[PDB]
Amino acid sequence: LLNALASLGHKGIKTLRTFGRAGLMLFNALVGKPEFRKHAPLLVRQLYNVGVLSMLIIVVSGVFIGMVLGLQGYLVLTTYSAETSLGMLVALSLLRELGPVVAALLFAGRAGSALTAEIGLMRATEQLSSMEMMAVDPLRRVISPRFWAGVISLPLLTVIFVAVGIWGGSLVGVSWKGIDSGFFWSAMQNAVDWRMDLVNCLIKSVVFAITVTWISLFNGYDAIPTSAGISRATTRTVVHSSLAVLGLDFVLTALM
Amino acid sequence: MLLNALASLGHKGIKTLRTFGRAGLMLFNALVGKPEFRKHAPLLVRQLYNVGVLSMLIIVVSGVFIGMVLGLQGYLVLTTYSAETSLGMLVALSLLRELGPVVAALLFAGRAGSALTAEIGLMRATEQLSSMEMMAVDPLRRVISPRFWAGVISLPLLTVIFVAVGIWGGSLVGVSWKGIDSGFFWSAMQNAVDWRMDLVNCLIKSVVFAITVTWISLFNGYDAIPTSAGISRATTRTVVHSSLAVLGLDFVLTALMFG
Amino acid sequence: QTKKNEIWVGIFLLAALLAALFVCLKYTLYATFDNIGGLKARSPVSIGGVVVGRVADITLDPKTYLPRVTLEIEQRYNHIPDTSSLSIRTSGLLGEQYLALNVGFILKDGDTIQDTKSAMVLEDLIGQFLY
Amino acid sequence: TKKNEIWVGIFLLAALLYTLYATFDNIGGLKARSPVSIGGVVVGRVADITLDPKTYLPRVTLEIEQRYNHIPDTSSLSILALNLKDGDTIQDTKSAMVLEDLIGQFLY
Amino acid sequence: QTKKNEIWVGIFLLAALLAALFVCLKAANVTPTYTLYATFDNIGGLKARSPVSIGGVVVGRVADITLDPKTYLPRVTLEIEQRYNHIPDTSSLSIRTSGLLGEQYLALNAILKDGDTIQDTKSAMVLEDLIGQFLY
Amino acid sequence: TKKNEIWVGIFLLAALLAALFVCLKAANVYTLYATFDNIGGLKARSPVSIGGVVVGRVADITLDPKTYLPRVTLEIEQRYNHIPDTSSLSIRTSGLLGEQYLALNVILKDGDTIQDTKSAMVLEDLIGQFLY
Amino acid sequence: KKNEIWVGIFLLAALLAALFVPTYTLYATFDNIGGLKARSPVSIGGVVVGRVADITLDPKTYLPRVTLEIEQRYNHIPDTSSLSIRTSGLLGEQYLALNVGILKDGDTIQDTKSAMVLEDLIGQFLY
Amino acid sequence: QTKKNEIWVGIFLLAALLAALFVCLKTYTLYATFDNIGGLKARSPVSIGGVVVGRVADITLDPKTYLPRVTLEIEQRYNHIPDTSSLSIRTSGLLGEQYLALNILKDGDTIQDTKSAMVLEDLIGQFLY
Amino acid sequence: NLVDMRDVSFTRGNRCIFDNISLTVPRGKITAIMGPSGIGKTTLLRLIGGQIAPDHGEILFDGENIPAMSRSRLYTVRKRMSMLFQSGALFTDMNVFDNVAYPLREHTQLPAPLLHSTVMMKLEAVGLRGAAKLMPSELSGGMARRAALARAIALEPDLIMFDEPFVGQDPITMGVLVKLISELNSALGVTCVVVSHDVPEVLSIADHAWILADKKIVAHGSAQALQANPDPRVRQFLDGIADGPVPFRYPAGDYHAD
Amino acid sequence: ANLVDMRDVSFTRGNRCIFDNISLTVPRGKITAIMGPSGIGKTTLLRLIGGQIAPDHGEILFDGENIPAMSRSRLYTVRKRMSMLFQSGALFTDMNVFDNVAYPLREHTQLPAPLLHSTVMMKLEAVGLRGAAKLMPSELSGGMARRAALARAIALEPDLIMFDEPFVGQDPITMGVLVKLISELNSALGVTCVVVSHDVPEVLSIADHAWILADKKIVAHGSAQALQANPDPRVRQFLDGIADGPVPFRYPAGDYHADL
Amino acid sequence: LSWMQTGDTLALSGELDQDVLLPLWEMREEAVKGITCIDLSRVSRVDTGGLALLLHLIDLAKKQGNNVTLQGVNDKVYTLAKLYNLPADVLPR
Amino acid sequence: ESLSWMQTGDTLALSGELDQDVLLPLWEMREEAVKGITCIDLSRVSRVDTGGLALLLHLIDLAKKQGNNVTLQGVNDKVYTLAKLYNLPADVLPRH
Ligand SMILES: Nc1ncnc2c1ncn2[C@@H]1O[C@H](COP(=O)(O)OP(=O)(O)NP(=O)(O)O)[C@@H](O)[C@H]1O
Ligand SMILES: Nc1ncnc2c1ncn2[C@@H]1O[C@H](COP(=O)(O)OP(=O)(O)NP(=O)(O)O)[C@@H](O)[C@H]1O
Ligand SMILES: [Mg+2]
Repeated sequence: LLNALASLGHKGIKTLRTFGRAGLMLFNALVGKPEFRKHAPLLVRQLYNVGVLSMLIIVVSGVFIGMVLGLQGYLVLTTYSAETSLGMLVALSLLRELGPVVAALLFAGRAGSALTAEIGLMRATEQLSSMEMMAVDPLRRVISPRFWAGVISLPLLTVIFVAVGIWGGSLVGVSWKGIDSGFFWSAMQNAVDWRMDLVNCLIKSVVFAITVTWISLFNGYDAIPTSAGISRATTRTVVHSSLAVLGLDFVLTALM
Repeated sequence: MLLNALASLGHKGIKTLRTFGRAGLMLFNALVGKPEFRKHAPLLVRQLYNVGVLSMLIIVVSGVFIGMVLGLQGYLVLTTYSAETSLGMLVALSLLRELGPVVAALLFAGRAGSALTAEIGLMRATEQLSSMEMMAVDPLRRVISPRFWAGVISLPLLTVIFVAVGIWGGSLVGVSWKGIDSGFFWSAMQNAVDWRMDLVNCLIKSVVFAITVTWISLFNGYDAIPTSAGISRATTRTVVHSSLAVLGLDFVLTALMFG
Repeated sequence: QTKKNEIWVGIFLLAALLAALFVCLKYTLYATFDNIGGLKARSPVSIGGVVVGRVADITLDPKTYLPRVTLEIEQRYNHIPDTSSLSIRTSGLLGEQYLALNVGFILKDGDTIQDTKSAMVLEDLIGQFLY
Repeated sequence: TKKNEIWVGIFLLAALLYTLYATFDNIGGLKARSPVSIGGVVVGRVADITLDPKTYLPRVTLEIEQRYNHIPDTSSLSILALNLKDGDTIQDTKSAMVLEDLIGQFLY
Repeated sequence: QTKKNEIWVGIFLLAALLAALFVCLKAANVTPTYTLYATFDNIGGLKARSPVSIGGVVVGRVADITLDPKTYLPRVTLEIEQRYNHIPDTSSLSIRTSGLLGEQYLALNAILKDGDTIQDTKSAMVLEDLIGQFLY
Repeated sequence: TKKNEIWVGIFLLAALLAALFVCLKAANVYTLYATFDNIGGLKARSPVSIGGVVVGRVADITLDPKTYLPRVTLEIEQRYNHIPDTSSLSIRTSGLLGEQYLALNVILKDGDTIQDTKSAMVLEDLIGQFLY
Repeated sequence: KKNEIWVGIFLLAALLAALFVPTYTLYATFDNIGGLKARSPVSIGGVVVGRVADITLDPKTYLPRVTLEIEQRYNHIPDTSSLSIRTSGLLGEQYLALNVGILKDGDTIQDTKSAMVLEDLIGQFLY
Repeated sequence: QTKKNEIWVGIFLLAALLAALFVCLKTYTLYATFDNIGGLKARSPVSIGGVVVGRVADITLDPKTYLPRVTLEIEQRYNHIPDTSSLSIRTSGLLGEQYLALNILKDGDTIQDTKSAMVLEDLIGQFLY
Repeated sequence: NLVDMRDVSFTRGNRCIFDNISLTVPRGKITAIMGPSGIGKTTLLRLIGGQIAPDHGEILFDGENIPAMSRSRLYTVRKRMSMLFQSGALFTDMNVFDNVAYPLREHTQLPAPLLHSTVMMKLEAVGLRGAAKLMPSELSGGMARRAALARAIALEPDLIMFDEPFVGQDPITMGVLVKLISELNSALGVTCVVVSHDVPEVLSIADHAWILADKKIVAHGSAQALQANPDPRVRQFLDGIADGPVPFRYPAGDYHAD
Repeated sequence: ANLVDMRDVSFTRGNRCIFDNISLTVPRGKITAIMGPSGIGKTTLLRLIGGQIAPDHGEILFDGENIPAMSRSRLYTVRKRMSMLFQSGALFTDMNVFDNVAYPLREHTQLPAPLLHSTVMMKLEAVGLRGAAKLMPSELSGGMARRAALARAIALEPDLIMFDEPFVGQDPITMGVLVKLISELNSALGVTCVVVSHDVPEVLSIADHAWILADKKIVAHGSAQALQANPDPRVRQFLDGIADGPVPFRYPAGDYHADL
Repeated sequence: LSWMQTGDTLALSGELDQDVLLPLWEMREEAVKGITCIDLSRVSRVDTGGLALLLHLIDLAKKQGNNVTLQGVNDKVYTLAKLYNLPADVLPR
Repeated sequence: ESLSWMQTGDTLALSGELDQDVLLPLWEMREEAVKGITCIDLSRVSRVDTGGLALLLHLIDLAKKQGNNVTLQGVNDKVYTLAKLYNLPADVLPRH
């Protein structure tokens, strides 16, 4: 009873110390701001490798996802009589079911698992402790511009993932199956999408962008400075982000 | 402009042709020769503990979160049609047509696919692949060949639990959260297609998904840079190339046998 | 101190997140009928078209074999006379059925209905019109 | 640190701790598990549907829950809606009217 | 590089608004209203945001149905556009439906200002009185 | 390496028990001849019936090459054998918008043709007799 | 070196081969339009010939007007065509079905049959 | 080899996967005139007795008297058709797919006997008035 | 007088790292700190800088106290240390010119014509005046230390500390960093310490040597008095002696075959 | 003698070249040292002897037979008599350290299990790591990882041991152990050791024929003592370890003005 | 800090490390045009950042047609010019 | 690689060159020359490794297990050359 329970508490304290260090490091980077003209060349540098470098994975997979949902949606509407209504299941599925859920998993591969690499490699070659030593805080130079590079670029990349896969019905329905463009676009006009499907999708993509950035900027900072520890933290960044996007999806869909 | 921009664009075409031909020669020499099952059969259990059963945390923690969200969003779509008894037709079909083995290959490439690149490439940085190359059989048949067949018999064997938990996750949101009867919710799945269209076609979809994922994982770890800056660069390169090899393959595979 | 400082900040961040999780998951009567039709649990009861509450359960009398249902009415409208009537009407033309309280010209907690009308039956609508 | 390792162990455990018989004329589109209602509220279903080899009439074997055992002889079945112990029969039955011949008495 | 990432992030910033005009101008209707009261006895399917109609065109919505606490009659608050201020007392109100199972809308066949009341209205139709009057 | 074969055998057992959840819980648990005039919406592999019970399926739907009348074939299992010759075949649907099925009502063995027929009715020509 | 230049124009040629593969306004006058909105299919015999721009309204008489469009190829239509608003089944698609029994830019058609609603027809057949 | 051998494998592997991206690609003409069409479109099913015999290539309008005309597509298995056979526009069910009912002519022929469709809004005007 | 530390006993977990050590350097002299590989040597410089916090003792620096100061008054005194690392401590996003000019671009008191002059002639001391437009990834292992050496003298500090210099280089590169260190103390007058364990190269320009054994201090002689010193422990570390206090064999059982 | 003879090897990878015309002999029973500066090819030089790479026009032999003329089976059965180690550690990490030394004698199934256990306990006793045969290689030291590969180096009785830069950044406590085992190796068994370390006072005390490699040419053919009296400037730059000399020592820079 | 002028020469007083060069930089083009000698007698210490401004006074002085001499210079400039190898911008001894 | 073992009494007549792979007829059959043997002769040899010495160390121990005594005569010099390399203790190779 007691010999197997004493080792259970050893992993229960280290979980609270790991999750407690992610809140203490973030609270030190969310303090009273300096002059914003200094971080203006530092913001466009950290927005290039996160926003622009994760643009090809969003757009190319956007036309591939939207054509599958248009093709598979035509199978379940053949048994029904709503074959002309391809405005649903190509747009409404990419707004609440897919969209911010599936593209956040693809954001954790190109810009999520590479964000913990460029901050984890600096812990091994002692670039963080050398930059700290001279005159500057390390938590406000390599983490704070990288925190705003994920909470802003991912809601701006989610609408690109929506607006690319939403004209797959112009390819699958129109000029392939023969669905009328007036019977496809106007079926999407009459659907009530202003509050439940437009701004509720935008709130869901904002809080998803904070959870991916908080884990990606912590696994590279809290790591053993060696080649095996960076690659171990790079693997655990995708697992902790996939269980946080899908984990906070059942809770967030109850407030529809 | 007309010649200087062409001299570097075509040079990348030769480099991406030499890179694409190296992955074919790595998998061909790892599967032919002498297929004995005396030295590689204890190695098959060793390479399945860190790939197959180690990937169970993304099956129990997940699955119940993708199964309930397909029943919660499915119940809101099935409103004002009086088709709430047909919720099992929405759950048991979507896990075998669009979801299921497609999203499980993305989870396998980020958990077992990312760890496979960080295993061979970590060994070649400390010169472990070149050590066994001059004292025993070359490591293409020793440490690559059991790792290839481990991921092949894993992803079809892991997607059958993903489609069983998500159906069980859809049964939890159906009869215990919305209050529909269990007599007609399961009988709607008894009239759904589960032969020649849904159960066979999802198995062959996951077999071809279990080849293109592990091919990039065994190539970026074998063909990499021995410095530490190229190990993490090739680790994040595996997830991006496997996501285009699964979602890009799903468009040309759903055109066949689905209409 | 650092070892004893990262524990209290970890149990306070999880307590604030679980408190944010609990906020993220957010008088009865009786009526004895002859036929209920297609009413189910949590079915709306209305008067004049506007809803005032819902029903709780739909049970059966073990002796007289008549369907007796229980409803609920909020405290905003209390002055209802005891000569009211209950009519079985459906929403629209073929939608889900509701209960229309046809009030007449004191109802406490635990009273029964008086003028209960039977539900619509399609088998007599083609029988009385023919025969 | 030993006393605070054995009490947080159980604190993590506390963080998780009878059949009737009837026959009809034309049953129509009747299928399996069709509910029978005592005036609307569900009480049971059907289990077996066969036809007679002599007169070829579709008989219906239905089941009622054992809480209701006060069923008179004047009980009639109408397609299932009900207007007798285990192993008894039901004689006065009205069957489902198909929509192909009721219009024939309306046209002519 | 400085002059290399600054060019590519400008295409990233215009794609944010290019994805914005492909949603608001395409999939939605985003691009000084007085209040009138009306009393019925059977509003039918009169829910919130019901389109007010005179001649088929939409001239406004409604806010919320409210029950009278004294005579137990339903009341609906009407909000019509400021462009139409020439409606007399003679104009009646008939609750109609746009089809068989269409949406129950309000059809409209001195001049009223803010605070005015109307007298002669017509409620919706119930299925029980229509088949009862046809047979009897 | 003793714990490796135990966890692999758990993974092999979890892959077999989960296959029973998509098989046992899911849907993986003589030929006659006739002809009609109007079919409606039938196709191949249709659940033919003698009033609500299923007995077989439809192989194909063909047409005559001389009069251009459609011929319908169906298979009936050997458990139900004695059927009279004046058993008319009528075309009905499962409710309102369900799949249509041949609802026959009561010895025609293999190779025999059912003579009496009753074709389906479209909604365009019944209103010509209903109103006029 | 020259073989690398030959495939450099071949990667460009393989890319380019994959990349290779008059209305005039009318006016109408109705009493009730029913479920009529923009982009409604106008027709003479079922085959669509145009659509509508918007539905306007005068603030004094309260008479809704339809701004429908006709292509230039259809030019033999007179002003005596009966614009009967027929509905397309039960979906409420009140399409403009004009029936000829010369309409150019800026003409009001006299023969205009309004869409009769179903709430007074039950008050007419029964009463 | 390092440079020579790794080129021929790359073009051979690209000639097998890109060739699989091209293998995913899943009559005599009659003529008739009309008055009302309804809800017909391209690839509309033409049928005898209820069973489909072909499709519809295109549908246009004759710009002289403004009468619609459609193009037919019948297979060569059925040829013995008379001029008595009419053509009515019906639907498959309540509001299903609009089809063409066909209750010896060759390619490049016409049918004079046809029956137009009826809109239920015009039926509501005749049943009331 | 003393400037580094009096008595530090830093333990990390259950394994002890330092057990009552005492270091004393002069002002403007080369101090040799020899130690075996595996003992705390990188974490010894972290206690003087302020990255980690010690448990017991005091760390004093010019009439002050290092573990008693806050975040303020520590950031301002830390500009006089300018430590150098074994690996590449310079960044990879910027070039070599922006790497040396980075610690002098936090104040920016010198304008843009004055900015290009003070960094270009500073690279002429280490010899990297011509390598001012290259990439740090293209540099070698010895040129990365000379790029951080010119970066360490950008603010003119008073106590430079190195982290095992020329530990794995050729003797051509090993002769560069020895002459560059000794010319910075003979002309500028800045104290710099060497913690490397290269006995025939650290004990060439040193003035005070410290031998590290059993996480304590066993010898504190100069560069001349430690060679002629009778001790079996400090002669084991010197001039490559295998057998001595280190038994060079793991303790085992009975050595019998079965 | 003449075990490799390395005649006319270049091994040009791309626009840069590693060697041009180096040619040195290796006698039998002696220890050959090839020293040189960092940055140039030193790890890739030992791969030419084993056969993992192929030169341009080279003449690498192994006792008469030609290594580019070898097949896949002829490249084997002579690689088993080399047993070249590495600097970063040529030992595995999935198993313990007892199975790490017994790796190249277990796939060669000719020794029974009582005789297999006695062979490893004699190999690890010669390097001083027999009492620590029950650990994982992740918690090993920097000098102890090279001693675990030295016990595996003599497991198959080789003829040419290649030391891929030993004790390059090690403690002189651990450097004295590695310099003693190699010097006592040729005094009892007679195996040629090829050391490519650049640490001058340790590589010259145990060698008999040193070969200084400077500017991809063998600029020294003398013994371990004859190179100290060589008046060549390229030779008297690496052995003594001076700052200035034939190298420009700062950079090949340009103009001193226009930057201030 | 003072930069007074006799009429042909100027005198430099105080320190010059990195931050007291700001008032001298804005008027560094008017205090060289009539200068034949530079004095640094009343100074304490000079570093690398202060020596950069001393190099930025000879580069615009020799282009007019007159050169400049140095008198009363401590050894701190002389032991620092050999570290950065300044051949002719700073006059030795 | 002749590997001839002949029982001429208590001399064992050990001849032949064994390194790693020809120890199988000698290890599987070793219960015939341990019971009455005192002297072991190693004169007609050329070279011996630690693989052949591993079988030799398990045979001096086996003849000392019944335990008359084991003495060695006519032994080559290569056996004691590597004995100081492997750090061999006493009472396992009697040379005097
Ligand atoms: N954050 C840490 N967590 C655990 N162990 C640590 C940590 N920091 C240092 N150590 C250990 O503390 C000991 C002191 O090593 P260190 O101060 O780095 O000197 P060093 O060994 O000469 N440099 P190095 O050999 O590169 O580690 C080593 O055993 C480290 O592994
Ligand atoms: N596969 C390769 N691709 C490109 N360059 C390579 C490759 N392998 C080796 N090199 C280069 O070839 C040169 C020879 O270096 P190497 O043989 O590793 O000896 P070394 O420099 O002493 N060891 P190290 O300093 O760790 O690289 C180096 O400049 C390497 O970067
Ligand atoms: Mg190397």
